[PDB]
Amino acid sequence: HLKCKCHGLAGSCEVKTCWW
Amino acid sequence: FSRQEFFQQLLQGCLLPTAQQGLDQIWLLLAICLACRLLWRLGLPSYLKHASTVAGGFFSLYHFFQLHMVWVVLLSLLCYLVLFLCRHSSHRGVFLSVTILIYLLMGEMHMVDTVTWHKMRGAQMIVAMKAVSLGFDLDRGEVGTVPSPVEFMGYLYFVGTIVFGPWISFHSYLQAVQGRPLSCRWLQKVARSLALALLCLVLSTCVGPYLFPYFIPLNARWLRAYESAVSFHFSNYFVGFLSEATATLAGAGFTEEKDHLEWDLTVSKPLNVELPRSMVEVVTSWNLPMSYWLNNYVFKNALRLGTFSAVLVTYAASALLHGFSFHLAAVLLSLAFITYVEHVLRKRLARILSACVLSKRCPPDCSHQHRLGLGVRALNLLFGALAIFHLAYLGSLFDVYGMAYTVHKWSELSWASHWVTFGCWIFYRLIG
Amino acid sequence: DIHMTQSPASLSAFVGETVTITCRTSENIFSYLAWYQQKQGKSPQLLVYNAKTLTSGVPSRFSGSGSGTQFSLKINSLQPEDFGSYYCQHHYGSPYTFGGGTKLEIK
Amino acid sequence: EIQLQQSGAELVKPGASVKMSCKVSGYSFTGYNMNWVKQSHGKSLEWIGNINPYYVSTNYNQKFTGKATFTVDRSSSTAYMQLDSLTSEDSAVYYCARSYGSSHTFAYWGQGTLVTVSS
Ligand SMILES: [Zn+2]
Repeated sequence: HLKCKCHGLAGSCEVKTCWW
Repeated sequence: FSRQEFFQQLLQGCLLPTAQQGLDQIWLLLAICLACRLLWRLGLPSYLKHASTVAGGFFSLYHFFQLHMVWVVLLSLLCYLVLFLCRHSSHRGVFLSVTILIYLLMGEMHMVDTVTWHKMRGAQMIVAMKAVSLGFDLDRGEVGTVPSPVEFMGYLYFVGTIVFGPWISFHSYLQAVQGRPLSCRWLQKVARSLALALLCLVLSTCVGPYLFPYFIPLNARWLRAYESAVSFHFSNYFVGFLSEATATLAGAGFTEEKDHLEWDLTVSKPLNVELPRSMVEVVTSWNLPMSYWLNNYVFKNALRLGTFSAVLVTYAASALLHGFSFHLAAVLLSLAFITYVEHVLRKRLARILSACVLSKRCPPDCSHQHRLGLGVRALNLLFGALAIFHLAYLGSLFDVYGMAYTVHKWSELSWASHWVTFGCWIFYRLIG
Repeated sequence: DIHMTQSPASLSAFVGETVTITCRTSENIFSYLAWYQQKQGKSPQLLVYNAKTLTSGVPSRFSGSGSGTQFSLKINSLQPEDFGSYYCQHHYGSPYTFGGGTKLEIK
Repeated sequence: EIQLQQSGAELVKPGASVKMSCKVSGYSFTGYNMNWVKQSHGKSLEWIGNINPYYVSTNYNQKFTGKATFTVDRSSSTAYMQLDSLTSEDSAVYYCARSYGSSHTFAYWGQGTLVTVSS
């Protein structure tokens, strides 16, 4: 399927990289 | 979903999309940082440089946070209003701190949606840290005069450290405005930090959550805990390396001493948090500028109330900088208790045994009897395993928010970390 | 730290003449440089701060200028109460260092 | 009409200790830093340090660390400075100087406490 992980400063979604 | 079936598509369908998305989302921030660096070399007036970085910060905040950047803009305007109204006082630190606290509290009291606040937590945390640090620097006497409007704004909106970048002191930003030659050491540091950021990103997103079944033939409630912990740790290392990449690309993050210029801004230390010696070392090496800010300002201000209350209010301010949200204050208070009990137990054992089992490696002048041997190395390995256990337990919350979710996670992990901390505290009570 | 080279170390003039004192800095201080005036025996007195901004009480004959690493203080129409010692002092950041001093004497 | 009334002269033997006082009067004592400035006999001024009277947090010059200690007494609103292990080179005049609000220039000075060490 698809899962989105979001990266950021101490836990935030400033940048997210989804993949299959 | 066989291991070979996972690996046949791993390379392409994971390593290429995530790296491409990272590049596609950070390329404009990097371009604006480089443009400000090159523009701060022509020798324009200072206020032109501050206006340039204000415009760059506006554009970066708009690019990342589409239109909700009005909250960061109002936070900056409010911080400047409070700094100007109390510019002649000696309380600047506490005034700016109470203002920041009231702002974050009124925000979390449904002033803005939960998703956008979770999105802008980092930007608002950096702006708050910068404003409070400038207030306390003016108070203590480490910054001479209060900055003009454009200097204060160009400080809060520094295009290098606005979105991801770490907290930098006002004088570090001023030295950045001065600018240094574009040597080969600078480009080496920027390129190496970008390479490590991309490596840690792809690790956190591809290899972290899928290492114990596939990368290791080993495999569970603790294997998944370690997987999630390592994935979150490497996501944070990616963020740290990218933040220092942008802060070195914009010009900041150098230490000029004895006319020797070393671009040596370090944000995180992956080898000290993954293979730890003690939880104090983990908290120190997790985020180095944030640890410096917390330690210096909060701890030095509140040490007058005893070391335990000092570290407790340090972690309280750390949880408040993020805005009060569960799974981020419970974790931080558990960290407070864990590091306190661990450092205390290490000191007690190093006293009763005169060995080198302190929470930090002993300086060469210590009168400890066991500088080396097997007991000291075995006990250090035991405490490192306990630190890894605590880290995995705490990071299990990031499986790949709701208080019920946290209680569920820790209950299915059987609360073992808090039991271990309480047992270590009872052991310290019985020894001393 | 920051070193404040100030010249001349001594200066002689008349009543009503025009004089100028320079305070060159070993680093960039963004126009953070104050000018004091210590008379013979008394404690100093702040005249100019931020290198341009006079204080409340100092006459209009004093006027600071300059920015970067080369600052100047121009005193026009020297009155008999303008003769003393002038120490430039940066307020960029701790530690604060004063200049060498300029003994302004009559002649 | 701010007036930073300061203590009298002093004449001590080497290696002893002195504790100057700068009794402030004219403003809220805990609202402005208290810079301490040392001036030799006809030489340039030197900045020793400053103590923030609101929360007692000193900031020493690296040269004068260990040689100077700032203590305040906000009950009577006087700031103190102590000199430890005086050498023959510390025969100078020491001023207390209030920081000019926003900037850290020294708007209001005391009058000086002539410290001389000999036998
Ligand atoms: Zn040791």
